[PDB]
Amino acid sequence: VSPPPPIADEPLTVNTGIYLIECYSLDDKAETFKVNAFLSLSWKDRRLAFDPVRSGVRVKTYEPEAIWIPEIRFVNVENARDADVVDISVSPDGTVQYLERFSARVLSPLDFRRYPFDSQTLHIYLIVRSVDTRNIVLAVDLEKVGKNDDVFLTGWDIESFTAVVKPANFALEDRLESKLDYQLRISRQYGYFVIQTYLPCIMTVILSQVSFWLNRESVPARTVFVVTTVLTMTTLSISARNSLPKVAYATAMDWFIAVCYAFVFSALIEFATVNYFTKSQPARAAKIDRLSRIAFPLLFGIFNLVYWATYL
Amino acid sequence: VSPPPPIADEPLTVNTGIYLIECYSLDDKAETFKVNAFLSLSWKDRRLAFDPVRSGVRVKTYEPEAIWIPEIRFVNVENARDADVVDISVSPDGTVQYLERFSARVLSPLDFRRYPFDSQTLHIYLIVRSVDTRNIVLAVDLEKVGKNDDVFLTGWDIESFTAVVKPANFALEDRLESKLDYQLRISRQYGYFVIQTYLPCIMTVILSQVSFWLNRESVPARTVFVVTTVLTMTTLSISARNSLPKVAYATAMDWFIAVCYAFVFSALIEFATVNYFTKSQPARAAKIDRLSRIAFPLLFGIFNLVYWATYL
Amino acid sequence: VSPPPPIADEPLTVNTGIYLIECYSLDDKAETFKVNAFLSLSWKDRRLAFDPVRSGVRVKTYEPEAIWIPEIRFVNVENARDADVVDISVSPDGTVQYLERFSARVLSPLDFRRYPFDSQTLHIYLIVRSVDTRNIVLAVDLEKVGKNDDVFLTGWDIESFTAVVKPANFALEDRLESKLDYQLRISRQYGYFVIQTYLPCIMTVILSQVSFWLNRESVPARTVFVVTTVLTMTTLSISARNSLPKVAYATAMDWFIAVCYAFVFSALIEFATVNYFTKSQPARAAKIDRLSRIAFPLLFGIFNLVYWATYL
Amino acid sequence: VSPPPPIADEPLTVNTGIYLIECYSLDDKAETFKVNAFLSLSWKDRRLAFDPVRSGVRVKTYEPEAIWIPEIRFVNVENARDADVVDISVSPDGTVQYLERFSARVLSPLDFRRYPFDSQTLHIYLIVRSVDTRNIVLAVDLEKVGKNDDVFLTGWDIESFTAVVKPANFALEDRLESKLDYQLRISRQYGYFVIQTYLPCIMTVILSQVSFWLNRESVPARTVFVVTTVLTMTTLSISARNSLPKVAYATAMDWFIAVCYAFVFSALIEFATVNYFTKSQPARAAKIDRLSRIAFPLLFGIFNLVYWATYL
Amino acid sequence: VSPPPPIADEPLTVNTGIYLIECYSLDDKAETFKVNAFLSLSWKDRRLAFDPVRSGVRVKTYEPEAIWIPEIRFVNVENARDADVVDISVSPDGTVQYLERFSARVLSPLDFRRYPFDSQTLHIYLIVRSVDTRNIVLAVDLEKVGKNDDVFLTGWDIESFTAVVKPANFALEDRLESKLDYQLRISRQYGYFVIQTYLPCIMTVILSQVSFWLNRESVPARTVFVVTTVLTMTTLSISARNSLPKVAYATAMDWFIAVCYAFVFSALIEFATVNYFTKSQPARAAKIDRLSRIAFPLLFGIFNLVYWATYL
Ligand SMILES: CC(C)CCC[C@@H](C)[C@H]1CC[C@H]2[C@@H]3CC=C4C[C@@H](OC(=O)CCC(=O)O)CC[C@]4(C)[C@H]3CC[C@]12C
Ligand SMILES: CC(C)CCC[C@@H](C)[C@H]1CC[C@H]2[C@@H]3CC=C4C[C@@H](OC(=O)CCC(=O)O)CC[C@]4(C)[C@H]3CC[C@]12C
Ligand SMILES: CC(C)CCC[C@@H](C)[C@H]1CC[C@H]2[C@@H]3CC=C4C[C@@H](OC(=O)CCC(=O)O)CC[C@]4(C)[C@H]3CC[C@]12C
Ligand SMILES: CC(C)CCC[C@@H](C)[C@H]1CC[C@H]2[C@@H]3CC=C4C[C@@H](OC(=O)CCC(=O)O)CC[C@]4(C)[C@H]3CC[C@]12C
Ligand SMILES: CC(C)CCC[C@@H](C)[C@H]1CC[C@H]2[C@@H]3CC=C4C[C@@H](OC(=O)CCC(=O)O)CC[C@]4(C)[C@H]3CC[C@]12C
Ligand SMILES: CC(=O)[C@H]1CC[C@H]2[C@@H]3CC=C4C[C@@H](OS(=O)(=O)O)CC[C@]4(C)[C@H]3CC[C@]12C
Ligand SMILES: CC(=O)[C@H]1CC[C@H]2[C@@H]3CC=C4C[C@@H](OS(=O)(=O)O)CC[C@]4(C)[C@H]3CC[C@]12C
Ligand SMILES: CC(=O)[C@H]1CC[C@H]2[C@@H]3CC=C4C[C@@H](OS(=O)(=O)O)CC[C@]4(C)[C@H]3CC[C@]12C
Ligand SMILES: CC(=O)[C@H]1CC[C@H]2[C@@H]3CC=C4C[C@@H](OS(=O)(=O)O)CC[C@]4(C)[C@H]3CC[C@]12C
Ligand SMILES: CC(=O)[C@H]1CC[C@H]2[C@@H]3CC=C4C[C@@H](OS(=O)(=O)O)CC[C@]4(C)[C@H]3CC[C@]12C
Ligand SMILES: [Cl-]
Ligand SMILES: [Cl-]
Ligand SMILES: [Cl-]
Ligand SMILES: [Cl-]
Ligand SMILES: [Cl-]
Repeated sequence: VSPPPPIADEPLTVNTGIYLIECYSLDDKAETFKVNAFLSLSWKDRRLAFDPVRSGVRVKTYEPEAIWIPEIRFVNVENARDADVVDISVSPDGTVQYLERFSARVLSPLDFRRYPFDSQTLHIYLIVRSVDTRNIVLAVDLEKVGKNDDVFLTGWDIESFTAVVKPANFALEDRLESKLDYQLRISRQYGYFVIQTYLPCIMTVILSQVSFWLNRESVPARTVFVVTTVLTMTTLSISARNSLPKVAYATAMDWFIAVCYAFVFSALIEFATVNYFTKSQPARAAKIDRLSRIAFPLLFGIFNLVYWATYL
Repeated sequence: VSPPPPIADEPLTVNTGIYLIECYSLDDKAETFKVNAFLSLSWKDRRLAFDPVRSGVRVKTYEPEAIWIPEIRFVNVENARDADVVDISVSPDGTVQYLERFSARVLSPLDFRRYPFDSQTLHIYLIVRSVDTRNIVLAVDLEKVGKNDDVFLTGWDIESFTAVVKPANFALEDRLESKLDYQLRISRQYGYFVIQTYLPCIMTVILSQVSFWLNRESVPARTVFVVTTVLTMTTLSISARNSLPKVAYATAMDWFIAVCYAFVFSALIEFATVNYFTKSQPARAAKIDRLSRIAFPLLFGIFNLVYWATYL
Repeated sequence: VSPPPPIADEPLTVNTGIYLIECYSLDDKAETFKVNAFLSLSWKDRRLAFDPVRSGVRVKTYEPEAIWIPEIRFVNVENARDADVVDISVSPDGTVQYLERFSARVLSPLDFRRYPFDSQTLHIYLIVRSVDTRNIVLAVDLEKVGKNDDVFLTGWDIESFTAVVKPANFALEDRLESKLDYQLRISRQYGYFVIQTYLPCIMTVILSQVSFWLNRESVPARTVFVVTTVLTMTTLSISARNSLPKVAYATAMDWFIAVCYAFVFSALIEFATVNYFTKSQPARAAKIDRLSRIAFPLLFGIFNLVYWATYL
Repeated sequence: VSPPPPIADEPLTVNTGIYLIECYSLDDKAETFKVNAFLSLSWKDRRLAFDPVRSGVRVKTYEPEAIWIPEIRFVNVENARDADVVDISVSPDGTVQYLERFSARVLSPLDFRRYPFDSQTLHIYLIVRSVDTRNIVLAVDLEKVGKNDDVFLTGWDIESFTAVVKPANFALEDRLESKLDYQLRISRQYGYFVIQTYLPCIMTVILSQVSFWLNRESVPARTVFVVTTVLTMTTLSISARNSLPKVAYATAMDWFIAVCYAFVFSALIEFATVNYFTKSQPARAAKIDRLSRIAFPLLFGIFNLVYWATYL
Repeated sequence: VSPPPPIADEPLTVNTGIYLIECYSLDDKAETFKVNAFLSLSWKDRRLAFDPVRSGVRVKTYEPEAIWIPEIRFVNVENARDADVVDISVSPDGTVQYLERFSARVLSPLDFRRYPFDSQTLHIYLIVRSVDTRNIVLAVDLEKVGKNDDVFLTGWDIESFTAVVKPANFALEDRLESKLDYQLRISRQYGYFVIQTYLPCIMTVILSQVSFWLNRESVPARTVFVVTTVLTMTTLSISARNSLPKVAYATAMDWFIAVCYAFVFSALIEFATVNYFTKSQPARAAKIDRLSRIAFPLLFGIFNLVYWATYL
């Protein structure tokens, strides 16, 4: 079969709508998420029109093989979606209403700069390619767009699911392409990380500062403190970066871990300095420890104040 | 083909039933589990009635392609289930009895607040969408609901598998939808975790208390004890939280590990205090150790008493 | 097509047989294994009989779509098997011999109580559901049961592949079901674990005992020994249990690791005691070390004797 | 159907083109990447010519099963691509223009010698096998080659996507084969590794040098420093090499880690030497530390200068 | 359709040949590898002969459904291969030449005794089952066997790809089976492991020997050295064995790691002995250190000489 003829020289618009049923498997490392939703299309094929009075039927349903149906494709997807046609109902005037349920693995990049205080805008791009008989354009039926109430992305807050009404039509390989942009905005729930990374870092800084209260003569103890806290800092750094894709930039968590490492390494340099001035000039070492015991936790407290105040 | 005509203006009810055959792959992190069971439907299509005398057959079986069959779908599923039709038998009055065997990956959220002493209610949602010719409603055939005796969840105890008789009918994209809620209740077997996390934590607290009995002059020894116990606590915490999804709340295990970390870090602060009072005021330090050796294991024992008494 | 008519009122028996061709991917954690074997069925459909003299052919082969074939299904399998029909040959009397080659992921629970000295009985459950025209029963053709010589389960010794002749017939959803039990018995090869887990534990106990021979005055050294051996014990314990499913009970390896941890922690308590009696009553501490140096390795040797003697 | 007849004795050329739509899952360890793009073919089958006036259509489109289509296969692919035919348009002269959208897992080796400062040229090899009736040759339609602007490799910069016009024709199993070479050039974004590995190594070298400023009499402290830095170096080496395939050569990161290990182990040998000359010849040890404190960081700075200057 | 009739009473031989196109994903742990190659068959079905003069065609091509084709199966494969028929050309005398392109996951056991200096012989087993009308036997057409030059196993050197000409015929379930053995011999590239495991082990032995040059009075330092090197050895052992399947035997790497562990633990026993003889009989301890400093690195050098000389 072939596309319906134009009543003049006008483009055929397909009213689209997506209703999210299930939303799962948001992969930060793969920058993909799995979706299972309704796809609804609606166009006008006057060849299928009929008299509502002579025909005692009010709708009349067809099978996908019976009538022409537009080839609608997703762009930012890994494999072609798995779709099951739910219903096809033509109107007495020829208005075809098509409804399927599909599942797909969507590939949408994420911006981890404000991670884990980041919000994302996942994109689902519909697209249709014009035929030689007629140009096809996509539209948005807001009545057919939405998401179920029990849709959940564990670890995220789902903000909204909308669509950009004005489609992007463009030339591609000598044919017209019409693209729609469905947008799922979310905001990450950072609490999980506060006890996953932020607490080990803060407690490691505190543990490193405890060394300033040990006697300056007991070198091995303070050495254990400093060294173990520095290595612990490095381990937390790598471990934390192992959850993200190979992004080139640095996240907010990256900055917090970096400042913590600065404090711990500062405690190391301090321990080395004091140990260097212990035999000769014991007054200097005593002053260094005495001042550090007040400055370190103070600067650290101010830092946490500015940080959590900023990212919350 | 199209749905059977209403004998007046009455909804077509489809009597459903699920019989769990196999139950496996309950993923705590993905909050999904794989199910393999029987799906049984039963309705009345008077068009299929027949004379039991003229027709020498008492039942008569059809092929799925021959007669109208309702489109029954699962909601909380990742992909459309894989089903093999087992049998289709019509009654002389037109009562179609349909039986298939399906396997599906069900997506059901979990509540880890009482983890690992938690009980869960896995949900399997049936749903059918009404056609324009007639509304379809779902029902539950208690005779067709159940589960095999050899159904096992390697880490769980299976409590029961029932279904909510009253379906949830609602409007979706201008059509009526009927949803049924099958519930599989389970309770986790916590023993695995007692030796996976709880024992390492308790033994780390005890090991941390062993430092109080070492001579106050041998500083490096007590330093090794305290530091290693604190780092061990941090590692056990992270490792333990790595088994769950990025939930925002805290589990019971989270509380136990948190209190253990409180005891260990308290032992650290104690070591720092005593080391600070060792040269000047040795009597004070001696009092500190003497009291700690009795308070720490006592408060810890009381805590374990309240905790294990509460969560069991 | 429909099932062959009963020559009176007798059940139709299908002679079954499985020939293991390939056996791989035995997953201890998933309690599943992958199989690839021959499935052979044989029944009597007198409608297919023919004259061996008038018909110059001795066998005559059909296509699956041509004749009725019983719907045979596996029970303890995750998805429907992937089968390729190999041959279908009818006899002059109507004896259909059907042969396919299938691969399936079988789900069979394991008993890790004697792990890693455990033996298992993997189960493959065949089943057939009776039709309304005739009851179908399963049988076992010992001539068609077996396994290839080059079948290997890396890390296991394959003992036998047999079948329980008497099938389990029972009522299910108002129809008769016939179940057969094929059993693949295997015994694990424990050597891999002796150098994977048992050696690290034994060597850790020895290393812990080495501290008793260090001078009682060098406290930090003995502290390092004891602490590192205890942490090593915990790490080996958790690491070892990470290979099994979340079973509630304890394995033999669990017992060995537990006794090792008891010896190491006992060495810790000993170090604390001696360090506590070093200044006052040095004779007591000296006696403690002197006795431990002989008692610890002796009790440990006896333990290994009873253990390896028992589980070997 | 069979290939179109040659208008004389000429090979049939198929004008090919790939338009990258999606590019993802570039696996360094598997040396594979997943691609999703348009494949466009174009040939001349005069048997399909038609009158544009008698036939009221100006192009008129067919189904894949209707007309002869050349068997085009990818070479460096793991499984046969999953393709959905988008359009087939014939011209009045018989010019078939074919368009599909495919996804495939391409297998292209990588050169990690300059890793992570490496650039790669991923290859996609098309091929067609000539039939006995006519030889088939592949060509490149530059109008049909390109890639979408929103194509992204989460860890790479995409340089260009071109194709080698002149195909490689050769004999294979007594038939002619024509191969085309599409090339996607990329350059890795190394920043991720600077904070993933390079910083831990640099900070570990610095931390190892901090030991030279500790008193020569406090042996245990310097021991802790040296040992922990050496073990940290080894762990970072192994961990770093765990990201690449089992390549036989050494990467640039391998060289950086190797020099760092040389500096750290050199600090170990230095500590051993000084500790050996501390009691006898204290002036010598003092000279050793005094010189090392200036030589080590200087040679390290020069090394970093030459290295980062070279690889950037 | 049915097999071609025998011109007398002779077996039908099918000339087979495999041409490796792609070879990848050699999994040492799973003992499987993925292959993608050409499969070429050639037999004689006299029913298809034709006159080359009356028929104006020189070859004439058929569809798989048109003519009888032998059921060729792989044995040591996990799932049935995915094959796409490339060409079918019959000769005027009836010689059918069949060509497909397949991909399959081959399962072949490996011998890790000489690992990582091991060479393997991967097996691909063809097999055909004789029908009741005629016995079928497999043969090898050397013209159709080979492999592309750009075939690579990222961690191996590919030696050759040949086939055993004489097939293995045997009885199976009352029918004749013919099996062919294609052999791909390879030799592992061990360099990756020299810097992955061998270097950490050697440097850890050296690090353990460094303790002999430290003063006998600084007990804690030597304790740190010995303990850390022993634990490092154990970790390298387990980590190394984690790359192989649960084999019961020991590899060459296993032996090297074992000897290294013997040297390190010997250094531990030495430190304990000297520490035991430090106060009383200091001359004995001094002699122990003096001799060890020369014997240990010498015995280690001799060992490395014999080892690397043997396995290379
Ligand atoms: C106190 C006065 C007398 C001298 C202080 C000099 C230091 C403050 C300088 C010398 C080395 C510098 C460090 C060089 C490297 C790093 C590593 C970097 O840490 C990380 O690895 C980040 C990890 C991550 O982001 O996940 C943070 C900055 C820091 C500590 C620098 C902070 C500033 C340091 C410690
Ligand atoms: C009032 C001045 C003079 C003394 C202040 C001392 C405090 C800074 C110390 C005493 C008790 C310590 C607390 C003891 C226990 C913990 C629980 C710990 O929580 C966890 O580790 C959670 C782990 C998990 O969630 O798995 C966070 C640090 C904290 C609050 C410690 C932070 C440091 C505290 C508050
Ligand atoms: C305090 C003095 C006066 C008497 C000595 C008492 C000790 C012999 C007790 C105190 C704590 C007890 C320990 C408490 C808990 C356990 C854990 C238990 O299980 C495990 O270690 C886990 C092993 C596994 O499951 O794989 C082994 C015995 C052990 C170490 C106990 C051994 C006996 C211990 C050391
Ligand atoms: C300077 C003179 C007076 C005494 C030299 C004694 C040591 C400093 C020498 C003896 C053995 C040498 C080692 C022999 C082999 C190597 C392996 C080499 O390989 C790597 O670390 C590669 C790391 C990677 O591939 O990622 C690093 C240098 C090192 C340790 C050498 C460093 C210098 C060592 C320790
Ligand atoms: C002479 C007696 C009175 C006191 C000293 C005895 C030790 C020197 C003996 C007792 C146990 C023996 C150990 C038994 C087993 C092994 C394991 C072996 O290495 C391994 O098996 C590690 C596993 C691997 O290589 O994969 C190295 C020698 C060693 C430590 C032996 C070294 C010699 C040991 C320590
Ligand atoms: C995190 C930082 O970067 C700060 C926070 C507190 C600061 C320290 C406070 C007190 C002193 C004592 C002084 O000794 S003196 O008698 O020679 O003047 C030398 C400088 C020193 C060690 C400061 C160095 C910088 C800090 C570590
Ligand atoms: C989990 C907790 O937080 C508890 C567990 C055990 C408790 C300690 C038991 C004994 C003492 C000695 C007493 O005397 S003093 O001369 O140091 O002031 C001061 C209080 C102090 C340090 C308790 C503080 C609170 C704990 C750390
Ligand atoms: C695994 C075990 O449970 C055994 C292994 C070795 C045993 C110890 C050997 C030596 C002594 C010294 C003796 O000292 S006394 O003068 O106070 O009586 C008290 C008893 C004590 C601590 C034994 C207790 C039990 C063991 C810890
Ligand atoms: C990267 C390297 O490998 C260099 C960097 C600094 C160098 C050291 C500087 C000073 C001295 C003191 C001298 O002692 S002496 O009084 O006997 O001459 C002996 C040589 C020694 C240990 C050098 C050895 C080589 C280095 C470790
Ligand atoms: C790898 C090994 O196992 C060997 C390699 C070198 C050997 C050592 C060489 C020298 C001596 C001195 C001698 O002292 S004595 O005055 O009592 O005789 C006692 C024995 C002792 C410690 C040897 C023990 C065994 C070794 C550690
Ligand atoms: Cl799609
Ligand atoms: Cl479904
Ligand atoms: Cl099955
Ligand atoms: Cl392909
Ligand atoms: Cl196959």
